[PDB]
Amino acid sequence: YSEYLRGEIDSLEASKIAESLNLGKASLSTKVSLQAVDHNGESEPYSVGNFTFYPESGLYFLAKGNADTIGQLEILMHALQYSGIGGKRSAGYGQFRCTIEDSGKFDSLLSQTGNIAILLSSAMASDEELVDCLEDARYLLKKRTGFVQSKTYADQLVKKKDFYAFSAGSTFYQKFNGKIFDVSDNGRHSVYRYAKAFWLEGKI
Amino acid sequence: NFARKVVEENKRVKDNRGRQEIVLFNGLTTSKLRNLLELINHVYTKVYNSDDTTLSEDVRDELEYLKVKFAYESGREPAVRTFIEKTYVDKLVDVVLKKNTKKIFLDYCKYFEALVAYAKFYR
Amino acid sequence: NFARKVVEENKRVLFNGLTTSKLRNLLELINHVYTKVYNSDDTTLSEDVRDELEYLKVKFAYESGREPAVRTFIEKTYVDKLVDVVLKKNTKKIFLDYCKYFEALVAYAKFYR
Amino acid sequence: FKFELSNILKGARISVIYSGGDDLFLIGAWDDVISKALVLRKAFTRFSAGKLTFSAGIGMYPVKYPISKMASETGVLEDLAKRGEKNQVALWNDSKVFGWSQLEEQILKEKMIPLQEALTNSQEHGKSFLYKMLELLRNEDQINIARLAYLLARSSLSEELTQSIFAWSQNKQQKVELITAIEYLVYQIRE
Amino acid sequence: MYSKIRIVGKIDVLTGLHIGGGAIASPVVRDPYSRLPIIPGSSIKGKMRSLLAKHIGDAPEILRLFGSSQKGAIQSSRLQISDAFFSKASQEEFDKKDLAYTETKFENTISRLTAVANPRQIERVTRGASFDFHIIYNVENINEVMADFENIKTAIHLLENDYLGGGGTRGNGRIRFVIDSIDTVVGDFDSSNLSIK
Amino acid sequence: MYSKIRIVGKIDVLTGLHIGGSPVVRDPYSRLPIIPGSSIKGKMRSLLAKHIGLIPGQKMHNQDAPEILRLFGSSQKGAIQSSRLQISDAFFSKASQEEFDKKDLAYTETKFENTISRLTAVANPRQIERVTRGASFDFHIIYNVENINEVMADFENIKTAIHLLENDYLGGGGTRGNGRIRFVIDSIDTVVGDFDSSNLSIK
Amino acid sequence: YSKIRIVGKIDVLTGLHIGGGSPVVRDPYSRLPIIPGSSIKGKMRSLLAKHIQKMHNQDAPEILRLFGSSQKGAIQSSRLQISDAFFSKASQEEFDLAYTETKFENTISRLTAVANPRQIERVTRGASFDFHIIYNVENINEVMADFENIKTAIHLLENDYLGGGGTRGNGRIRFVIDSIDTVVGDF
RNA sequence: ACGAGAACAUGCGCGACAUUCCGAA
Ligand SMILES: [Mg+2]
Repeated sequence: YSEYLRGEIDSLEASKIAESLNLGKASLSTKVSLQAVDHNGESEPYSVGNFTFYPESGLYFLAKGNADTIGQLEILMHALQYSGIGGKRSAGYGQFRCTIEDSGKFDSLLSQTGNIAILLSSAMASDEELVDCLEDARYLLKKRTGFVQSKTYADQLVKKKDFYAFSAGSTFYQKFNGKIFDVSDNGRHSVYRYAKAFWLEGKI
Repeated sequence: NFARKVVEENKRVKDNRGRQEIVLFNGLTTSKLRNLLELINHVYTKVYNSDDTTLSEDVRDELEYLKVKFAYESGREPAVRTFIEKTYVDKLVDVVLKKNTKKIFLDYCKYFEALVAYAKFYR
Repeated sequence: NFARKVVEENKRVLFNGLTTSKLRNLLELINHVYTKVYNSDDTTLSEDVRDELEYLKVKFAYESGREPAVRTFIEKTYVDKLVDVVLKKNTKKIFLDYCKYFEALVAYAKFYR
Repeated sequence: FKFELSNILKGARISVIYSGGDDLFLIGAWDDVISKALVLRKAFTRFSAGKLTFSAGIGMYPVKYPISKMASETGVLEDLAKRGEKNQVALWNDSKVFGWSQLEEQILKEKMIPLQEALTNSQEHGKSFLYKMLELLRNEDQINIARLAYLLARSSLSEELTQSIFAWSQNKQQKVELITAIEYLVYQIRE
Repeated sequence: MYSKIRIVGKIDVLTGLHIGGGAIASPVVRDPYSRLPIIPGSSIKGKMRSLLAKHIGDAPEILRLFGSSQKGAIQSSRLQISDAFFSKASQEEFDKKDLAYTETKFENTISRLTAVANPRQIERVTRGASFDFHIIYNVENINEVMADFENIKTAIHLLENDYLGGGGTRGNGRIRFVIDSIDTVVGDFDSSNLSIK
Repeated sequence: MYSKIRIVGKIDVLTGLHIGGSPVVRDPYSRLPIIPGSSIKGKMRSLLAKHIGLIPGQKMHNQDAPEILRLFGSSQKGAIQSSRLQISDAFFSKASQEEFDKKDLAYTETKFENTISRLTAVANPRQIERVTRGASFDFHIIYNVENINEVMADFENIKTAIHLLENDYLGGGGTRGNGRIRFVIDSIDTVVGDFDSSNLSIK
Repeated sequence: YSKIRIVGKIDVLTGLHIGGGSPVVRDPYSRLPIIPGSSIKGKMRSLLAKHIQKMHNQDAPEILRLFGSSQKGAIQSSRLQISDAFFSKASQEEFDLAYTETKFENTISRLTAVANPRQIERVTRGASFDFHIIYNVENINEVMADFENIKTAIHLLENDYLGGGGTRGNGRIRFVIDSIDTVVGDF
């Protein structure tokens, strides 16, 4: 990482890094719906795009907070192992097992000071911080969309308000503290969109 | 099986008038042994048809006739007598009679077939 | 492999005039004993399987005596000595390896025809 | 790009989604697509006097397949072809990244044509026998090489062709070409 | 409070199982990485839902079990049935005996007019194979756990007397369930008395 | 209240059975000869369609009589009828395996035939693999009770099919003496549901 | 569509010989000699065709109607199904005398008059095989005629041999029909 | 409050049709 920030990674080295990732294989499973057949109809095929990880690959992330928050996140992650993350969790996807530990390898980088800040999460600041945090910035706006997954938000399923967030990897010379925005449109409950900023300082 | 050594001992080579005949004994003709071979063939086909775990009394009577034929063939030619002496077929038919079982008779028939097969192969 | 080498060496007519009709009896006996071993789940060959392998050896000798092409096949391919080796080691893996060797032998012999 | 592609693709079941800059997007019949990709490579070699090379990705998808998935997977194949010498064509998956001359000659003009001509005589066109060849080729066992030799013996086709197929399966970087030719022939004779 | 029961076990292939999904004639669905036969969780979920709908007869219980997207009565799916992967013990057993994981079945179709047999090749999972299946039951309500589990027992019985994929009226897809364990992984609910099959 | 009726029993071979896969179909796991359920279902459906009546100029199996479509299933668009009969693969029974292990049978045989030309009188030889006569197979059938009032009648049809199958073959060339079989039903019980199947019988 | 069953006996008048791959054809289960249904069907078809081509599927229309035809575009189902004739249990008890006997033929050459002896295994005379035949009524009107043809074939098979070398005294048989009943249908 | 929720890659389909282990002594 640091070598990349100092500019000591060549184009061939960048290609080697890109091809050295061994996450897994993305495939598209074709399924069918036979519910209309019993009503004098036809089968309705559809597609689910899945991604299977290699045996020693997976997805990690970093959590920051006090002891109570860390413990509550331990319980939440323990339940999330069996709830699943992603799409068709009830149709056989997203099941995982998680381990929570300390990260010295990452505490070496998170204690580093520098002249630039790098976003580690999809974040956005309020207006007051956005006034002064956008100078000399190099970012990427992502359109966060989707439907509200809730059994009590409304009668039928509806979408939430369109959101725009800075991408992970965006570099700012001012570190802005994001927040948890509301993308609910007059629903029973407030739908939350987390856009707080986890920062990694570095030298360019 | 252990018939390999018996057939090896029983195997000889004949030469005459520039012709080399690889035959175990001078009188060990395929038909002379084949008479008793076909008697045993009838015996074991009857055993196969009966499909009984014990040696039948009628098979025992044909077998006694087989022993009579063994003595007959020993008298007929000294070569067959020496072959029977080397192989001790009489002891095997005796055990087949005594323990009175299909498996023992099948093992003895397989051993005798092994003897004749090794004799043919060494020819 | 070894089967390829021996079949190529005996190729000119293979194994002094060997055909599948000559071998069919030995093939049937071998695959019968192979299926009997396959049904059982044991690392060691059972007693009846050992007796059947002895019968297979004597059938090899009988077929060598009957035909010259079969005789030279047996002599060049070491099949009888391999049967003796399988009997001595008494391991199912060795028997399966011998069966695979025989099958490869037959396959190559058919291939060069 | 904007004028000569229409002339090159003449008489083919192909629609040009875009052609400009240095990129090109074509959608048509799969066999027409591969044939016209080879023709385009030859015409581009002729146009640039050999000073410019292009890489390509060719995907084969059913009708009603998601168009976004089509584009993304073909772009993944193209980016796979843009590695190292980056003068290659990816074919239907990541394991079939060939050269242009390797695909035109060593796969189609050398392996697929003789096998197609031999198997046209077969009553069933050789679909089942090609399936058995694919099954035997996918595995990597020496005894399975013996099974392949037996199958070639029982194929009832030209002996020199059986020897050629056995040699091709023996050699690596020629077994992949053999598998690609077998799959192309299987796709050609199907419903 | 909130509970989740983990039901792990094995699906044993009684007769060759074909779930549709190089060039293979009617190939089975496979794991993209290991290229191992799998039983998609959607297949099991749909088959059990159809069997339970036939038994009861959507009905409310089906909506509690397999979830509903119906307007107004949005029901969460209590059953999360994961994909059944080729068992490791079955993998070792098939590596021994030199047995492939999948077999090719040849079938005919005799025409009703010309009496001409059209051949057809399919692929099945060999009868000796076993699949590790994993199911999570979510206790959104504690009072219906017994009813939900008796419905699951009925569905499992019907499935064991039915097929799982492909054309099972022609002797395909027969399977058996062996329940290795039923243990509450989340919450305080006591699943010791609960049982399936 | 769904009902499934389980009919288990034995198919006893009477003349050498050859279902091609000239080898026969074998279960890959046990390497024993097998009777695919597709073969049994197709033969039963064909015999029942011929006996009940075949529409002239018929081209598809979906044009069979309504009883045949009710029993063995129909796939016509709109009128999709689910098959009530599910015929499973008949596996080589363990009792027959024990009986064949005694006397040392190989579960199978090779039968030698030849074809004699009308003019040249040349007998071209051939070999076909068959299942030995003494062999037996475990047959398992599941009947789906969808309509109560049509259960008994449906079973009658099944009985007729069996009565046609016992007088017919099952696979290979049975006009030349192959595939002749007999059905002996061990039990007919309602495996699923509250249906009363005590009076039902198919032989 | 009615299935009519013809069940009866084939009693050999001479040495019955079917050359199973000189051994004779035997059922592996019972180790008794059998007469394959393919042999009987082929003999009757050949005799009836002679009484009434390269492809062997042309024949005469009655032959294809009775014994079946694989003609391209004219595939005709076989109304005659000839099953394997198994050794009768009554004949087996009568023999219980080996079921099969070996016959020796010197086979002397012409020019050199050198004998080349051979052994052929043939079922002893007086042995009986229970035979079973199925006739399917595809058309009600033709059945009579079909049976007439069948009778003719049977007559020919009684005047001819069955398997082995019949010009030297092998395969001669006799047919004793026990019953002809409509097992399936209302015919 | 996971571009999410519900959705069986499934229904129909005989590896089958014609074939003397025969001529010769
Ligand atoms: Mg570009």
